[PDB]
Amino acid sequence: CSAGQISQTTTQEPAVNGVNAQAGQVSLRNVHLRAPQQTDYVEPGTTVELLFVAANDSTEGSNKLKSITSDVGEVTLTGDSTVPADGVLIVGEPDGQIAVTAEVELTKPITNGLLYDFTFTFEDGETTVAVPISAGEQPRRPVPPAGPG
Amino acid sequence: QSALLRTGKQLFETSCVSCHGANLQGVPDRGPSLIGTGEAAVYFQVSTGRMPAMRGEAQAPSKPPHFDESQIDALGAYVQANGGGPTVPRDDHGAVAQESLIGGDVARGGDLFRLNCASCHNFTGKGGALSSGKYAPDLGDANPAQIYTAMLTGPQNMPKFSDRQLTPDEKRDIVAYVRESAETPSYGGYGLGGFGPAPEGMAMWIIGMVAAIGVAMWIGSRA
Amino acid sequence: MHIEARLFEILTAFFALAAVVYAVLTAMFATGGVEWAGTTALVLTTGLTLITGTFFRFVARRLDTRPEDYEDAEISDGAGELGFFAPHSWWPILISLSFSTAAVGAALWLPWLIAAGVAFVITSVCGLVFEYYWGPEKH
Amino acid sequence: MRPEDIDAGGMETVFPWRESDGDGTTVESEHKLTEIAMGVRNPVMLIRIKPADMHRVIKRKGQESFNFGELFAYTKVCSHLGCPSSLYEQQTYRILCPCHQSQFDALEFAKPIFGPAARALAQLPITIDEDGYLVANGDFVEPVGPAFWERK
Amino acid sequence: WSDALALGWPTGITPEAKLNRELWIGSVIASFAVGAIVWGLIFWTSAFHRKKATDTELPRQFGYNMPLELTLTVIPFLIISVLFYFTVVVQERMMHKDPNPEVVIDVTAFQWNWKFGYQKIAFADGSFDYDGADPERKEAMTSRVGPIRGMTPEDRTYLNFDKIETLGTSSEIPVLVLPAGKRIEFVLNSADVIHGFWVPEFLFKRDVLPEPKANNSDNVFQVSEIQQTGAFVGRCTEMCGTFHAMMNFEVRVVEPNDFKAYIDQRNAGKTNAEALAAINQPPLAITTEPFESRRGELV
Amino acid sequence: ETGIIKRLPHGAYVELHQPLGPVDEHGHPIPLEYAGAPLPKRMNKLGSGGAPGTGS
Amino acid sequence: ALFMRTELAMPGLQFLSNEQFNQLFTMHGTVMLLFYATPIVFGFANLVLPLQIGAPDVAFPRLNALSFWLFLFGALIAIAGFITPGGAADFGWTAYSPLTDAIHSPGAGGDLWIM
Amino acid sequence: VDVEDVPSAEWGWSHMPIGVMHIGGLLSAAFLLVMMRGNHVGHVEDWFLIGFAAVIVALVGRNWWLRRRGWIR
Ligand SMILES: CCCCCCCCCCCCCCCC(=O)OC[C@H]1O[C@H](O[C@@H]2[C@H](O)[C@@H](O)[C@H](O)[C@@H](O[C@H]3O[C@H](CO)[C@@H](O)[C@H](O)[C@@H]3O)[C@@H]2OP(=O)(O)OC[C@@H](COC(=O)CCCCCCCC[C@H](C)CCCCCCCC)OC(=O)CCCCCCCCCCCCCCC)[C@@H](O)[C@@H](O)[C@@H]1O
Ligand SMILES: CCCCCCCCCCCCCCCC(=O)OC[C@H]1O[C@H](O[C@@H]2[C@H](O)[C@@H](O)[C@H](O)[C@@H](O[C@H]3O[C@H](CO)[C@@H](O)[C@H](O)[C@@H]3O)[C@@H]2OP(=O)(O)OC[C@@H](COC(=O)CCCCCCCC[C@H](C)CCCCCCCC)OC(=O)CCCCCCCCCCCCCCC)[C@@H](O)[C@@H](O)[C@@H]1O
Ligand SMILES: CC(C)=CCC/C(C)=C/CC/C(C)=C/CC/C(C)=C/CC/C(C)=C\CC/C(C)=C/CC/C(C)=C/CC/C(C)=C/CC/C(C)=C/CC1=C(C)C(=O)c2ccccc2C1=O
Ligand SMILES: CCCCCCCCCCCCCCCC(=O)O[C@H](COC(=O)CCCCCCC[C@@H](C)CCCCCCCCC)COP(=O)(O)O[C@H]1[C@H](O)[C@H](O)[C@@H](O)[C@@H](O)[C@@H]1O
Ligand code: HEC
Ligand code: HEC
Ligand SMILES: CCCCCCCCCCCCC
Ligand code: FES
Ligand SMILES: [Ca+2]
Ligand SMILES: [Cu+2]
Ligand SMILES: [Cu+2]
Repeated sequence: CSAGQISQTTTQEPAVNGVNAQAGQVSLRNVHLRAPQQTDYVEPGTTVELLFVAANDSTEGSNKLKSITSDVGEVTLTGDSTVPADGVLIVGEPDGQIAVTAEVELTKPITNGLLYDFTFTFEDGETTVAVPISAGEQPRRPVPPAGPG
Repeated sequence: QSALLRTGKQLFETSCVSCHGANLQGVPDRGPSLIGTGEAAVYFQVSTGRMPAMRGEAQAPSKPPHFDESQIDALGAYVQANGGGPTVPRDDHGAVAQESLIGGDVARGGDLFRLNCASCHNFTGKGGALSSGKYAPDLGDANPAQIYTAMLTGPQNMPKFSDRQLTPDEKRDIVAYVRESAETPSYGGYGLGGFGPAPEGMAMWIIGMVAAIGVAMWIGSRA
Repeated sequence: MHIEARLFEILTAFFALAAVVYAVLTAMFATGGVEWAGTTALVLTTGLTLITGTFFRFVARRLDTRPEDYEDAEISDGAGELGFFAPHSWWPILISLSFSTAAVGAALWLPWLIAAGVAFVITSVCGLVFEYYWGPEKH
Repeated sequence: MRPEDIDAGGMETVFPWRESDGDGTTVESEHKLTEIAMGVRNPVMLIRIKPADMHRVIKRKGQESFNFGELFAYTKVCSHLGCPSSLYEQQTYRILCPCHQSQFDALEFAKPIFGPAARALAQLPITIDEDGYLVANGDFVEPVGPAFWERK
Repeated sequence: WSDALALGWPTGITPEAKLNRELWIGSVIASFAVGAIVWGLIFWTSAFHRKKATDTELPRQFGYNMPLELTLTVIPFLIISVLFYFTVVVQERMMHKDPNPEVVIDVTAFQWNWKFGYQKIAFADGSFDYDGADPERKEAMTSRVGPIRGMTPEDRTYLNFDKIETLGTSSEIPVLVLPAGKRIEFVLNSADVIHGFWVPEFLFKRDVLPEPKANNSDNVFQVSEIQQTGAFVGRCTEMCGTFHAMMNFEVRVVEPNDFKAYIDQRNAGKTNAEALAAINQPPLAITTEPFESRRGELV
Repeated sequence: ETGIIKRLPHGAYVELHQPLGPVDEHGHPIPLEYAGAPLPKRMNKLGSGGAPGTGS
Repeated sequence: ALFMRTELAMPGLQFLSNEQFNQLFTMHGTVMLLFYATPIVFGFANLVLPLQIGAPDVAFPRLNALSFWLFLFGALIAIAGFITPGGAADFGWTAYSPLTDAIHSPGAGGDLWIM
Repeated sequence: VDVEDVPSAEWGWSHMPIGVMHIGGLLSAAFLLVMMRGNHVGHVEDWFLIGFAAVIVALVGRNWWLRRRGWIR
């Protein structure tokens, strides 16, 4: 009864902090913001990093990434944003990765825990994602020792 | 290493693509994206034999591994190159760490295990049932690295414990408790499985009461 | 009971010929040489019919004609006691429940259930074997 | 605790702590922390929903702003008979109670979907302070734990 | 008509297939003749030997006709001896292997897709040579005492790796591209369990085994040539698990010059679909399409 | 029921019975009345097996 | 078999998954061959063979009863794979190797089928 | 009961009135149907409850009809 069409294993999502998204014919995997934090917010004027992997569902043609916009700031794409015939485009170097990059210049503050909308535009497909912030493989920040009360 | 990366891709292509995709993006209703799951996820899933999966049901079981240690490293390196993620701890010689993962504070490990782990795995990692066909398994066969990466990656329905939620020293204390509660002998006789009242009540009825009634039959008469 | 022995001897002749032919034909012009599984199976099928046929043939040359071996025997030739045939027993179903307990234990790999099932099997088989031999209770 | 200390798909047990409770070095602090640990309506499950699953969240009336983004906080005390209902399945988003097998839907305000439980688990409103530490944003809006004749 | 008597057998696209189809049609006619005789004998006695209203005595109580008994064991023996002779002839022709095939294909089956590699091309007229083996990757599988003759069961060295490979995907049917008029050799290996290589228009299939040599399987077969261009479905024919019904492939047969152009495109880094579009072929499989990955209509 | 089957001269098969009470002139037992007590059903439980022979 | 045939009436998977269908042919073949036909041979033999040879009984009456009860409980053990979450054996009644090994058929249905 | 039906009828309690069993069956079926009210979101168990209730009602009805028509006593 557990092996029918509605199966518990097969609809399971990746146990990662980034988000999946369908941009027309592009699969956006592990989309997340890298933004090390110190207080309740990361303030406007900080430059944070937007990371993802774009996978070409089609295997016949090629594709290219344009115009990532958001209402947290402006996104600069550096490098060759074309995703090949049946290949990937790694944008940013994630936490444990031992050069397309997406730089976000912030205009309003962001905080770890909330989701933020980003609009990806390919030459065939364009969608909004609601991206989280992921501290990656960074260690736990020290907490000041509490006194006796 | 480029050789390790091409061996991992070559192994991946005839074992994992049908469910995970040629670009590790996932095949819908068949298997999830592997981008950012990391080498640690590959190590846990392949070294315990859960991957490659064979069908969809409530829960994919552990089973004999389909790959050896170097092939597991190759697959983990290939997955790590696509999205990064957590890695499996290593020792000085670059081997997967086993003994150095045993923490020094087993009392803290036991307290942490009872808070975080025993709800699903039982007082002494004997396993427990989950909702509908699922179950937290018996912990007595996992090696230290498997325990560590199981906490690190959150497999199937097991919660994910980040290195910020449970620091590496806390994880090492937990693995010390898990390993020592698996290797300690029973003190009061045969351990009866470690589940408590249900097998103890089974032992009373099938051993103690059967003996007592048989002795009564021997002493008494019929008719 | 010469026909009973003859049946198994005829089967034995065919099985022995088939085993020899198969081993020789697979050793020559068959990839890998002798096909060991089928050759072994044919040789020991031959052995099975040989054991039973030799037992029947030894029994036949001992006892002279039975009324069921005699072409014009009379029904009254077979008068007398035949033997013991158990009138009833609930021990067979207990034996099968015990063996099924041990089998479920082996399927799910529960060693305690396997132990319990083996103990049940031994107790049930003792119950069957002793059923018509227990004496009266003694007081 | 900080919101980035928990990954998506993680769950942590949290307790109500005040600055004045201290670190347990003094005798009085130790007694206060023992009272925190032993309070039967104290433990709370903090879960982090996967961002891809946030469109499936159904809010309870009066509790629409109790979550801090993708962080949700429910009482760890089961509403049936008070056991710690803490078997948290991250993919099904199901909270399983080990005692009598009640199951609560974490995406639908911890509403019971199986077992002897008829009532949802109480939600704790949460937020962060100026330093970025997770704090409670008020009290539970309903009594916590097993029911009784006098309730609601 | 040969189609009605073939009973759904495809016409065939190789000489071996045509010979097998002739054997099929002849054997079907023989079996239909025997069946018509026996069915007619059944219908005759059922129609004309039923108990009448005016018979009081029991029929003649015959139970033995020895010459007829002997005569009815010789005739079926003769028919099966004729059939055995022609069977042996055709299987000898179908399993025949030439020392110089003109295309050698590596077929790798796995759960649950196909990989086709081009091991070697040697056209008979000297117009095309290509050496595709990649032995710098077979050695990477060596796993090593070992449970089986010093090896762990993860050894995988028996598998073949080539420079030009078409890999099947759950979203792309693998298309194997072959030249018409040329002797093709297929070398079959499985990555895990037993699969089945069946192209119905070949009128032939073989099982695809893990470690065939240790199992005494001959994993190599040839077709002397493929006699027409086109597209032909292939299916897995050994139960291999969940997606046994959903791991099909296609054989695209093109003219030899187009095959040379396709191979040049693949050597130039093109994928299978774009290299097929470069020779004016449909880029995707046309006899079959990928199965929806949704588990069914209730999902 | 003793479990012993016997073939009569005309070919009938009969099982030998051990009566628990008096019998007829034909030899069939007189039917006994149930008295709320158990009834023997094995001839060995009535002593038919004897004893092995005294010794260690 | 009726379930399998209904699913095969149309292209596409209308109500069964692949896994359930594979279990269905495996267990249909197993039940029809080993739980219906093979024991019904001995059902017919028990019905009439002692009568046909003019015997009062079979040679071993309690062994005969044991054979029947072993049939019944073995068949129930194999069919009980269907009450597990994964389900019954799904590797065919012929159970080809290595599809049946612990790597490729991990469920408890296959082991229950074997025993 | 007669001793032809229950041989030890004069040694113990041997008769349960048929109305008790008919009513108990109907109430057990109704109880199976009322467990469709609950918190569970699946319907596989609803079909199992409906099927068991239907079998129980059919058995009670067959017994009642055959007693009314005199075919069983
Ligand atoms: C009047 C008399 C009353 C007295 C009765 C006394 C009898 C009991 C024996 C006496 C005790 C000895 C003295 C000191 C104790 C001792 O020296 O003890 C050593 C250790 O022993 C166990 O260690 C196993 C390994 O040695 C460890 O290596 C391993 O780690 C450990 O693993 C556990 O822990 C891990 C965490 O790391 C988990 O990973 C893992 O899963 C597991 O939990 C192991 O334990 P476990 O598997 O429990 O037992 C397995 C037992 C095997 O079963 C048992 O014998 C249990 C038997 C009792 C249970 C009774 C159940 C009854 C069931 C019902 C009848 C149900 C059926 C009814 C319904 C039917 C339905 C039909 C209608 O081993 C074997 O011998 C297997 C081989 C053969 C077994 C035979 C032994 C004796 C009996 C044989 C019977 C005849 C034939 C032979 C059988 C094959 C654990 O306890 C340890 O603490 C303990 O330290
Ligand atoms: C045999 C004897 C009788 C006659 C011969 C044969 C009769 C049997 C025929 C039954 C055919 C059933 C379908 C087979 C295929 C199958 O395998 O299933 C399909 C799918 O189904 C579920 O999807 C539903 C949809 O398809 C999805 O679109 C949808 O999304 C999903 O939604 C759920 O889940 C979501 C989250 O995911 C939530 O959002 C959402 O709210 C919801 O919860 C659905 O699920 P849901 O409704 O839960 O269950 C329902 C499924 C689930 O299968 C089932 O039939 C359940 C099994 C029923 C078993 C019947 C027991 C019979 C009783 C006993 C005989 C009594 C004892 C007597 C014995 C001897 C007596 C002698 C003394 O269909 C049905 O019931 C079909 C309806 C009819 C069933 C037949 C009842 C007959 C009995 C009545 C008459 C009494 C008898 C007469 C007496 C005289 C999921 O599981 C999927 O994976 C799965 O793929
Ligand atoms: C209300 C409720 C719980 C319902 C579920 C009931 C249910 C479906 C239970 C059966 C589970 C099974 C056996 C699953 C597989 C499917 C299957 C084979 C079913 C039966 C098929 C069948 C009827 C035909 C075959 C013939 C037959 C009757 C089979 C025998 C079945 C047997 C003997 C199984 C045991 C049944 C059972 C539930 C027993 C419980 C045993 C208990 C409570 C023991 C506790 C216990 C445990 C659990 C230990 O871990 C342990 C470790 C070390 C030492 C001791 C013990 C120990 O005793
Ligand atoms: C002590 C025995 C008492 C016997 C009394 C007789 C009463 C029998 C009633 C029969 C039970 C029917 C109720 C089951 C209704 C129900 O809720 O259960 C279903 C699961 O159906 C099943 O398997 C049916 C199993 C029925 C088995 C038959 C019962 C007889 C057993 C007990 C024999 C034992 C013999 C004794 C052994 C030892 C002693 C010897 C006698 C689905 O649940 P779930 O699991 O959530 O499935 C999800 C998907 O739905 C969803 O798509 C998605 O795929 C997932 O979410 C999936 O999880
Ligand atoms: C289909 C039958 C699969 C095959 C073949 C392989 N995987 Fe898989 N995998 C599959 C599912 C349905 C799931 C999700 C639920 C689960 O059982 O865990 C997975 C999961 C993984 C993971 C964990 C991902 C996470 O979120 O961290 C990994 C690392 C993984 N799979 C890897 C993997 C590899 C390396 C495989 C080839 C050996 C492989 N999988 C095969 C489905 C299927
Ligand atoms: C319930 C929600 C769980 C909690 C809390 C913990 N675990 Fe778990 N664990 C759970 C499941 C369902 C599974 C199986 C997942 C799979 O993909 O098959 C696991 C697995 C493990 C393992 C692997 C065991 C192996 O088979 O050897 C280990 C070592 C493990 N779990 C340990 C562990 C620890 C230390 C936990 C506390 C932090 C813990 N788990 C929590 C379910 C649940
Ligand atoms: C498209 C033509 C189909 C011809 C079918 C031939 C009929 C086969 C005979 C059936 C066998 C009768 C027993
Ligand atoms: S205490 Fe939670 S279900 Fe009973
Ligand atoms: Ca269909
Ligand atoms: Cu296949
Ligand atoms: Cu197949």
